[PDB]
Amino acid sequence: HAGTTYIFSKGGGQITYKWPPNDRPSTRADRLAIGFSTVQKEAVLVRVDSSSGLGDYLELHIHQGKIGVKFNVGTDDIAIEESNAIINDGKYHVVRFTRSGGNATLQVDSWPVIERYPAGRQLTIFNSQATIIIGGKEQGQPFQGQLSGLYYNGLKVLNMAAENDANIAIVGNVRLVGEV
Repeated sequence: HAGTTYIFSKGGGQITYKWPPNDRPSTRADRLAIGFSTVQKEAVLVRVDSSSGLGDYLELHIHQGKIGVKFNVGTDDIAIEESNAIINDGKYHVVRFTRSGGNATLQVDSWPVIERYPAGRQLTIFNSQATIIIGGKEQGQPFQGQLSGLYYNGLKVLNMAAENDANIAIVGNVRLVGEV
């Protein structure tokens, strides 16, 4: 757990980043990386939502102990997961996700990179990204454990929450881990 770390405990918590109203980005490619440790079978770690009216979203989650990402940029819901192993063993792991149009890439630690190409052709842009929600409380599947080194398209969100950014709001059972 390098860099800034936060712990989510009994009851769940949430760190929310809101882009200012006239600065919501639209992207053709996305980069998401985060460090975590948990023993949960089910939970939503990170979710990026487009503004109201659009269905675009991106969600990093754990289902039956397996870490995966599901996104939608206008066409179908695309899912990619590292279902080989399990990652809810209480140990520290790193997950990297990449998106190029409707194609994706996912890699846990140093295991084999997983490449997913939807058979059905898809739209290409993650339009009007409005919020980055960390903790899964709002999605109804609170994360319990540690998250650190969150990187989303150039934004080091956890550092921003620790550097007390104006566009960040922290709520619930979430604590900033002090440091060495």
